[PDB]
Amino acid sequence: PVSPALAVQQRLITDMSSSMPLFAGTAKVQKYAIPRYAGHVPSFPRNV
Amino acid sequence: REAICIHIGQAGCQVGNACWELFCLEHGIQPDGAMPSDKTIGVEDDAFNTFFSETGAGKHVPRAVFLDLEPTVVDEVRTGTYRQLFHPEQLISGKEDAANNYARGHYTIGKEIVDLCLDRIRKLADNCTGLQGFLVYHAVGGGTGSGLGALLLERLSVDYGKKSKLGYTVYPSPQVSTAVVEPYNSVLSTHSLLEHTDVAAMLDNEAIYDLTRRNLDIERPTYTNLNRLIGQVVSSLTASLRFDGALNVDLTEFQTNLVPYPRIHFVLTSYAPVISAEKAYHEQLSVSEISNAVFEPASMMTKCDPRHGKYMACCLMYRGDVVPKDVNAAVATIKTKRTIQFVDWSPTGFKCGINYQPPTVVPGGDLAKVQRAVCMIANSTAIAEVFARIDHKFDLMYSKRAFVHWYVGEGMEEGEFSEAREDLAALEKDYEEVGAESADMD
Amino acid sequence: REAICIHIGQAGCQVGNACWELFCLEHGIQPDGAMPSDKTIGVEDDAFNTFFSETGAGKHVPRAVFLDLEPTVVDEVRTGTYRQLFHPEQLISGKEDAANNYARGHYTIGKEIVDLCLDRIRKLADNCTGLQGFLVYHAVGGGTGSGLGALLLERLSVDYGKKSKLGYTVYPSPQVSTAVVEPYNSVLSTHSLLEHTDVAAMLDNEAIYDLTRRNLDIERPTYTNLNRLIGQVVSSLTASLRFDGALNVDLTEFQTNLVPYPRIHFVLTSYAPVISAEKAYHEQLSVSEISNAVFEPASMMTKCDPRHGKYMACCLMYRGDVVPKDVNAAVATIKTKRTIQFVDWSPTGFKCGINYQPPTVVPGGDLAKVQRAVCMIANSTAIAEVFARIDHKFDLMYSKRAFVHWYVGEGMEEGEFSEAREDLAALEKDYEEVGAESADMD
Amino acid sequence: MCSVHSNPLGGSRSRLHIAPQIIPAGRQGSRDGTTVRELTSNHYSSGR
Amino acid sequence: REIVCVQAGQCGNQIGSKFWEVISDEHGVDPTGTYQGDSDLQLERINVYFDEATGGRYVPRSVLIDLEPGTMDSVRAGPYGQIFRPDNFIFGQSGAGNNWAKGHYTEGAELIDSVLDVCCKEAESCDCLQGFQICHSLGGGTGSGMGTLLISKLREQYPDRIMMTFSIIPSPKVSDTVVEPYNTTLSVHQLVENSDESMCIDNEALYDICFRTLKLTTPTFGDLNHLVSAVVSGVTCCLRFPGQLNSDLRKLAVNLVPFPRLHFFMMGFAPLTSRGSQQYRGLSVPELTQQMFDAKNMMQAADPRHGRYLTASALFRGRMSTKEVDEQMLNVQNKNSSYFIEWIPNNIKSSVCDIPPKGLKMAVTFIGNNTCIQEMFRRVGEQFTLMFRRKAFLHWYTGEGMDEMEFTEAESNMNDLVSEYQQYQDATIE
Amino acid sequence: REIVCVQAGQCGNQIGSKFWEVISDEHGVDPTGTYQGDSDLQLERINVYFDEATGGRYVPRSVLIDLEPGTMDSVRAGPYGQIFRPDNFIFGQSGAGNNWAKGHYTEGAELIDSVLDVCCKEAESCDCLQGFQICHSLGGGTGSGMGTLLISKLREQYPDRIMMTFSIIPSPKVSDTVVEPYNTTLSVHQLVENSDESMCIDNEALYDICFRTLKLTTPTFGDLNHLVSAVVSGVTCCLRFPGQLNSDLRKLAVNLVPFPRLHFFMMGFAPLTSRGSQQYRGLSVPELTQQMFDAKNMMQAADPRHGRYLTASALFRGRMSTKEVDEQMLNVQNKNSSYFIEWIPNNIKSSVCDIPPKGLKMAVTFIGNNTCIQEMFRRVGEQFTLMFRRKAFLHWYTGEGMDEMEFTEAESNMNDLVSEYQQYQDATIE
Ligand SMILES: Nc1nc2c(ncn2[C@@H]2O[C@H](COP(=O)(O)OP(=O)(O)OP(=O)(O)O)[C@@H](O)[C@H]2O)c(=O)[nH]1
Ligand SMILES: Nc1nc2c(ncn2[C@@H]2O[C@H](COP(=O)(O)OP(=O)(O)OP(=O)(O)O)[C@@H](O)[C@H]2O)c(=O)[nH]1
Ligand SMILES: Nc1nc2c(ncn2[C@@H]2O[C@H](COP(=O)(O)OP(=O)(O)O)[C@@H](O)[C@H]2O)c(=O)[nH]1
Ligand SMILES: Nc1nc2c(ncn2[C@@H]2O[C@H](COP(=O)(O)OP(=O)(O)O)[C@@H](O)[C@H]2O)c(=O)[nH]1
Ligand SMILES: [Mg+2]
Ligand SMILES: [Mg+2]
Repeated sequence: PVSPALAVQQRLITDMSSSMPLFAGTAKVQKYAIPRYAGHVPSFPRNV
Repeated sequence: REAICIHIGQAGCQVGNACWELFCLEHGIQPDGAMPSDKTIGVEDDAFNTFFSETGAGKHVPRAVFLDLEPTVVDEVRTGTYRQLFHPEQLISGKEDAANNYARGHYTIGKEIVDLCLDRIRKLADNCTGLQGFLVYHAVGGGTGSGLGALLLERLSVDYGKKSKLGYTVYPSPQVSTAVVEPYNSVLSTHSLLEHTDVAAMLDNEAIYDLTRRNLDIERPTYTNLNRLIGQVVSSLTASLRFDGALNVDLTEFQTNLVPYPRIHFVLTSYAPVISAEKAYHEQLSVSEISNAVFEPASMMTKCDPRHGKYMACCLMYRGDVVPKDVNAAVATIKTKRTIQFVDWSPTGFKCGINYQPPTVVPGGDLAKVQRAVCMIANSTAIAEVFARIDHKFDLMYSKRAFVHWYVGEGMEEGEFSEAREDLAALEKDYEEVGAESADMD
Repeated sequence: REAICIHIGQAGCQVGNACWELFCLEHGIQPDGAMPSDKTIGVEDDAFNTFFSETGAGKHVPRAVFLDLEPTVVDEVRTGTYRQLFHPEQLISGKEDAANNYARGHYTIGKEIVDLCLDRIRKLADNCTGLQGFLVYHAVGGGTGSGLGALLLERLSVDYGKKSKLGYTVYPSPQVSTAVVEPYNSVLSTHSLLEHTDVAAMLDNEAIYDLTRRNLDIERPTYTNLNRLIGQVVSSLTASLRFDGALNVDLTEFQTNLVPYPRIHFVLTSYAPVISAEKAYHEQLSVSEISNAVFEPASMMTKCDPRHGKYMACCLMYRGDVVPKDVNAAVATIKTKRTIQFVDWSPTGFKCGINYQPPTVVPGGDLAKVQRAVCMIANSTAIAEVFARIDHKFDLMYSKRAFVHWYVGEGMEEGEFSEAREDLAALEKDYEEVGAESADMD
Repeated sequence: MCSVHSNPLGGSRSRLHIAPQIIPAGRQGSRDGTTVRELTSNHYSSGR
Repeated sequence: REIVCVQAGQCGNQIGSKFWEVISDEHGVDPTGTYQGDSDLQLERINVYFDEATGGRYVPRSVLIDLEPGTMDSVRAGPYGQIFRPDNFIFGQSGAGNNWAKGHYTEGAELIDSVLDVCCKEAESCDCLQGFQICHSLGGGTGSGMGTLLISKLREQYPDRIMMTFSIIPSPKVSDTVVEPYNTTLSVHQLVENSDESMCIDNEALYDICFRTLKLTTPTFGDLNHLVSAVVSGVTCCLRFPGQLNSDLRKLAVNLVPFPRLHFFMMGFAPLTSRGSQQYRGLSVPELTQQMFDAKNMMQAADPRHGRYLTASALFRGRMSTKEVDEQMLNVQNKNSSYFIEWIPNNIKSSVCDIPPKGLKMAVTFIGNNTCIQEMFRRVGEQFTLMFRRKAFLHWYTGEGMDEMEFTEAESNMNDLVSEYQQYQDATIE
Repeated sequence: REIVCVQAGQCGNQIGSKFWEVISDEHGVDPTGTYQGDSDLQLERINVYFDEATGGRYVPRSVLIDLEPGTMDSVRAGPYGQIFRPDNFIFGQSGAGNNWAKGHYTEGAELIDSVLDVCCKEAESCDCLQGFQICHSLGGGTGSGMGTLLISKLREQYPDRIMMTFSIIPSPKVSDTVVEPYNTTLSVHQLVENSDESMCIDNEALYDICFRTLKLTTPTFGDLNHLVSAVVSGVTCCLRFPGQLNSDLRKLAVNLVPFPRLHFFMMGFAPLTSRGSQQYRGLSVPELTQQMFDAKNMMQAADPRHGRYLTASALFRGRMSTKEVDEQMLNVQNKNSSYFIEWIPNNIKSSVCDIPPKGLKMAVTFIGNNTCIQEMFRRVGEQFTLMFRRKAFLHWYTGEGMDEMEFTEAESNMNDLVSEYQQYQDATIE
């Protein structure tokens, strides 16, 4: 049941990716910022 | 119809935030770029097109780039409230600042980042069908504003050619100062700006502080107030493109009417009904009083005194409920005054504009709501005093080459200082010669 | 209508997994070869026939062979998820690899395996009624891909004759490298491939890495991403066979339009809307924007700069919702550009194709979903720079006979190195001569 | 889930639409019912 | 006997919109184009300004040109805008820049061929063609440059017909544009060669009409453009309705112009009077004649008391005796005899038309040829000479491509026109 | 007096399907083949394009040929596809490869006997045979090569009839195929010997028709093929309906061709006008005549203003006066007299037919013989000379078997055709 909202569409393809563990510590996985972000993003689930 | 905005460095990005908040609130775009889904006015008018393009799903996106060498300000934009409005490619940030060195920005660091900026501007200009100029916001006192502003305007001027380039520029205040090396950066900036700009708008922070103290009753102003005032001025000048009116003014008409000779393009700006909410219900605000107001020295946003010079041209923008007869009576009354003088070679001294859209009220704002406003841009010989003071401060510092080793180590020849100082001296002589009154009777 | 796919070695089989995943998802065949009962059609349709054949019980099976000398990758296909899709006889595997030796694959080991492959290809070609070419996937950097690919193409070219054979080829990247002996294998492969292929498309992993870093936001790409991009390209080129459209394109017209002289058959490939899902909703994607994109070097999948050469022919494939008038306007705008140059002997430089089926979106994929796409194959003199660096690396090693004893032990005369190096020198001279302007009109 | 594509620009065979829940990106073109026989045959559009 | 109208620039298109409102109202044509009139007299000359489209409809024979569609979009959005033929709207993609040279040389020549093609298509459909009618301002950029360009092309293509212009010229007081003197001088140079008869209006005179005569509290451009549309629609009234003494544009030209350069005229319309006073005094020819010669009712800043009348014409609409007309024009000529040039034995032409404008019992429009127009041209030449000595803004025009010799030629031609007016003013017979 | 149609290649089959839609509509034939018309005028000439099959049905006298069945499968799936006789679809098993030599020499000789067998079967069934009609593109591969092969065979077998072709030719701005100049040159070489009359269309001209005149936002190949089907069905209208001045294809040829090589013509169809504008302008013979000669309404990129008319023909459909037609053609010839060749005393033929196409009150199709066609051939010859000097793609054609002497012959013949047009353009009485 995918909603037609914009943010759901933007993040649905990323959520289903087959290389999710390889994206850790990058700007894609930070849901609180637009991509190509510059600040620090944690790479451990306790910090995340 | 279309205009492209380029924001450079810290002052230009912070003023950009105020500009785009204001332009959103006047059109009605939500911070996420979507039109209100419950709004059913039906007359889906084209006025946004000057500043926005549609994706096709009905999201709005703005015609701007944000350029910086330090990450922090762009990361503030990326993490703020307007995250979804901008395309992420549009927000360009480097690794390290230009460290108050014009030389570092122009030669060493800006040279790597500049090609991304040109590729983005090309991608914007290709998605236009009646582009009629660039708006640029920067400060000439800092390193990235000086170096990237010069380099980017030079490249734009070669690639795009005849297209107009209008700059809104924050100059170093005559006694308020923020960094030691401001005179050097302002001289080196102005040398490049002379060749590569069509109109230059002059701002001084001391005037906007004085204006906020005298008219508003604010003892402790901060940058958000100044930036909101600047945004209002830019909205007033660009309103003529966006809404119906009696006397429209296209951006090429500004250049034709304001610039008599190709170097004499630096202009003063002022805004009339800057007033607080408590005062606003005690007074009527007719056309003739605000027309008299824009000529009072308490109104300017640049620290210069116009009583020490002669006007060459004035452009008066009226927006809101105004009738042409009141504009004509006001301009004729101004013309009668004895303390307002025009150069004798300019008999028809005035340009008028009349627009129906009243000024917008911003939810957190400090200005009152008013039915009419007038905004003025004017060309006057008084501006020569600002350059004379920058050049005097340069001569004091340059007598000992006080900091020059940084600039020469970071890549600049010492000769460039003397060339720029002689060019600004020649600009002073140009303002001396144009203001000469001569008798052809001979 | 029908096409047969031949997959050789490691890169070719791994790219094959992504290709057949995609072709299944586009037609709707489940991984076990059974069409679901819900995928009904109002009228009976044949589009699957290009890639699948039915046994009559309604299972689907694909027109492909997987060829390898090492078992591991084919055993991986046999034990994976797609076990039931392939016929087990189609999956042929040897005992031991060609150990990066072209000589071992061509002379020693492939000579045993080649007759089974020929029997399978014959068994496929007998179950056809309009076979119209071979698609071949291999890398020229490794031993079995070069040696067995050449030997098999030679046998196919004698047995089948005039039928067209189109190759997709992974060439050694210009500074990323994986093995020491890559130049020798690539030169010796290219010597055989020159005579026995009609068009060869060149790929470099460094370009697809750059594309996945720059356009997509992937910091750590892996081979599955590259193989999915290649699969998308192949689906775009073969879509013209499979779905309705305004301007269809059969595989023989590619050979007729792109190859001017029989040796000048190496082509560049690019794909336009490689874009992430978050970027895709901030921007419109009109015809003219993607047409302008495919000519920018940021869109290419091979590491060469076309500004250092001249185009001879371009073939532009549009799929999705596109109308011919915008394609015509776009191509005329491209023709206007000054940084795009065609040889003066090729005035009618363009071929167009237009198909109605938009590109498919794969559930685990990294590309966004988009309504239209364009794919380009183009012939350009810039490719001569790619060969020159391989030839320089060959000259560096061969001046001291750096590794030759391996090749001589597995069955090759030393003379074969000099012959191949002279053939590549002649190919360089051909690219010098074709690009010289003819101006002797007197 | 799958559906059947429409045929606005031509064609006669049915086409398969894959995963309609994902909303396509990019601008949808401007369309209208104005065709060439409506213009070259329907002169009686107004009964004045 | 059909007229083709051209509306150019912002001022011209707005005044034209008001003109077509007034004319469509007078002939009872609904904004859908349907005839809804109430007398055959309305129908029998509808052809003069309208062409007939199929099943009832009428379309107005006018071409609209502008460089940015903003004005075009505003007129199309107006209440009568739908009547105009879609193919008749011509617009570019970039502005005149308030620059005459840009409007004449760069964007002008790009569009101008399509305007002549439309004008020829419209002209060749007429069974017999009378003169053209053009509305534009002289102080603007596209108005001045393209108006005079189009006038030159139409005078080349139709030299035996009449060329008529209505033109707005800069007030000495209302400075709306800094570069007004250049555009005015170059446009008057083009007009005095090209035009057959040219009418001039000052916005200041319309303001003084509104404030003093009509006592309007808050006038707007709709009122000024209504006054202009009233005189414009009045001059042609005798072309298209019966009367006791018919008149025609060519007959007007023959009676008003003594020598071919002296063809610039003043306009007036008489029964302007506020709604409160009108109940206390009925209209009559002495009253109309008194308003008709009062300078308060004249649409130029120059005053008749500083010049002399060469010729004048009055066209009366309404049911009235010819005897009163004849004796009023004789009595006015005899009583004020020093202000009329003495070597013409009778300076006033009269004309009488049966059909007045709706809601007025009678009306007259007055056209006057007076030497006081020389003071206006002298003022424009003065402002040009002040500006030209210092090269004040010339680089824009030179960058478009104009030779400086054009400015000295145009100045010389205007100075000779002023001198010629002054010479005929002060001539004497011994 | 019955015509046999041949449709070849993708363009030809697509235009043909739409043509037979238009023709089946005009005669009221149901897609089942049953006659359902509502006037005897439809039935009494149905034989011209249809043969009658048993128990009601009518079948259209057309042969469909292509080298790959993809197009035929698309047309068979269409709404009228069932009407076509199954035995009339002839197809091979591999494509033309966009190569003229392949299409003419290798698969051509393989298929040609079965197409000729079908064409003879259709021809010998006629009681009296009129000319053949062929639709194809000249830039393609099977269309150009196999179309001209079939044309040559039919000209051998029926040399006394007329051979007429409608042909699509490469645009001046963007190519759809790289090797277009060779295929065009060889096809024009075949046509100028074999053909009696050849019609030419530029896709760029149809795009400009749609955008400027019809203002379509998103035109498609269906619209272009409808315009072509409209003109094709219009040329034959006088063959198959009554009228005040009947005309015939042979009568057209006799009046249009002054000398046997000068047989390439431009086409147009007049009452094209956008849905927004249609409320503003009624149909009349002056309006149709004015639009008919406007180069905007001509379906080729060359413009008449750069050439001269040798001859022209206009076929009018509808109830109209002969006086308006003759006097309009005289007035147009007199006013533009410099553009008509002076040693012919009257260049225009007219014809009038009583029955217009349904839903139009009147229509005209225009055929013009103008010397500006020389610019297209000159452009193609230039591109050929650039390609031929460098042997740019020649090995494909030589590998099929062509001698280069064919290429030099075709180039020389095209250059002589251009010279002949230029010589007749500048001829004089002396
Ligand atoms: N009005 C206004 N002025 C500002 C603002 N920020 C800085 N300034 C002024 O601009 C000048 C400093 O220029 P900066 O923008 O800091 O220089 P920069 O672009 O950051 O260049 P770098 O220091 O090399 O990064 C001083 O005169 C400041 O007073 C602001 O937010 N609003
Ligand atoms: N894009 C892409 N490149 C690959 C892939 N697998 C291998 N390569 C590249 O191809 C080259 C190696 O060729 P291989 O396919 O491993 O050689 P081979 O066919 O296995 O030959 P042998 O080693 O003798 O078995 C290197 O440049 C690799 O980077 C792949 O799956 N995708
Ligand atoms: N009476 C009247 N004058 C106008 C109107 N609009 C503009 N003007 C005047 O015309 C002059 C400006 O010319 P403009 O029409 O803008 O020239 P353009 O730019 O070439 O179209 C100024 O004197 C304005 O006061 C109007 O609607 N009515
Ligand atoms: N007007 C029109 N032109 C077409 C159509 N289909 C193809 N063309 C044009 O014809 C040329 C291609 O020739 P084509 O029919 O493919 O040759 P073939 O391969 O031998 O059948 C190009 O210029 C196309 O633009 C169509 O349906 N209508
Ligand atoms: Mg900073
Ligand atoms: Mg291996």
